[PDB]
Amino acid sequence: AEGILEDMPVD
Amino acid sequence: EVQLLESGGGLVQTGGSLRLSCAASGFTFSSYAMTWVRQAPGKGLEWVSAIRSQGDRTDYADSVKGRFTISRDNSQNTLYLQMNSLRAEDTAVYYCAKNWAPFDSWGQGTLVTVSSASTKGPSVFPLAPSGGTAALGCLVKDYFPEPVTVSWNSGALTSGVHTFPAVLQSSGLYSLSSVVTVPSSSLGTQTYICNVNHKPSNTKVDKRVEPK
Amino acid sequence: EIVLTQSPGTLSLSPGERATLSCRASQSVSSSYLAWYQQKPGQAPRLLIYGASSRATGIPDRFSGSGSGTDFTLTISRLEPEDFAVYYCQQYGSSPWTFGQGTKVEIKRTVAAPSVFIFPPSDEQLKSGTASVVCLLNNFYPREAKVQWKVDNALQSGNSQESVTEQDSKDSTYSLSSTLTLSKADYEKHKVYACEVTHQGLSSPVTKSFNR
Ligand SMILES: [Zn+2]
Ligand SMILES: [Zn+2]
Ligand SMILES: [Zn+2]
Repeated sequence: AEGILEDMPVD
Repeated sequence: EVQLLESGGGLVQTGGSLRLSCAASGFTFSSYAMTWVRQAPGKGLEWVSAIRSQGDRTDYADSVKGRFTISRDNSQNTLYLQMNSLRAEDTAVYYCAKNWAPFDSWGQGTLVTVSSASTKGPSVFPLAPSGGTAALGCLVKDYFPEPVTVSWNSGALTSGVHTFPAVLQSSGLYSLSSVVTVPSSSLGTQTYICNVNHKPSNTKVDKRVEPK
Repeated sequence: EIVLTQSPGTLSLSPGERATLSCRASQSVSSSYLAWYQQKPGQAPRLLIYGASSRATGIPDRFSGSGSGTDFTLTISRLEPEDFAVYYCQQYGSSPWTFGQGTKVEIKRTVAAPSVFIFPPSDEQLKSGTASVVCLLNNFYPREAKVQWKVDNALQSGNSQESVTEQDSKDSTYSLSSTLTLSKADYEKHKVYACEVTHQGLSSPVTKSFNR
């Protein structure tokens, strides 16, 4: 769903 | 059914340590970042910390960097918050929440109080009764830390009940009252008992309050 | 950091009216990544809107959200009784995540004058060597009320504390508890204890008292 950030990206 | 359930709050000495855990169920835990938000009593919400699905990346609010560590066990469906060098500004209800942002599922919160004061169980004093309305109650006085629990007649009596937010006395200790208004003429035909519980100090009191 | 400024601080509306809540950001909010939460007393927050304008699951369609950049709006088209709570906005466009200070939405109803009751210190508390006098204002509206303590007709200052319930879910009123604190010594030196209530539902201030 656009506007839900279910997870963080790898950094 | 999605459930988040925090554990581990309570009174902590200033500069002491505490670890919180949050047990999760009802969704596939290893697919989501998990989050700790906190709320000081009577104040707004503050983002505290966040951890990637795989335990892979962590982030923190500046106020807690170097003192708080977030972690997670995806074999155990558990989120952790390790809290060191605690200060009074850290006193808050700590909520567990799902996602990096925004937060669709929240836990119930766990209260963390950071103070030097000792635990003190309350004294419970009856407020006796003398439109046609009477009023009676209980004064739950001089306890620490929050919270206390008040019901009337083991939860049977709820209507006309008013349980007030505790006040912080200048002594450092909390005090609250809980009252009931009832028709004057019920005073001889009903028994009224307030059930007070202070889990921080393991105190439980049932006080019947009597007409004058 | 992105500072979120919510306004108004408090909003008072009769049910069925349109509520408009503003959230302003000190920087632009990337991707319109702005959420809105509802929070009722003693509960965890509840997601209403994400991505500035998308309704979460099971959110009635009278909640709608609009805006981009630095100016965002939460509209409740017809205020229903279950809508009266605190409303927080939250940005997740840049780290760290931040919330606004919240808007309290209360329900407006007709004026209702309090009924007023005063409680002497219990003998139990007098045995233990302190004295608390308690005054109760029952089911009144609006919230604003002046409670003044007199002791042998002298107006007290700085030695009382008061607390207010949340708006009652059946009749939309508030209740208030005020506690006057004095030493057991001084309590037993004085006779008349009075609680003087000023409220817009009263044509003139009402006084309840008792003689020790
Ligand atoms: Zn009432
Ligand atoms: Zn409705
Ligand atoms: Zn005196």
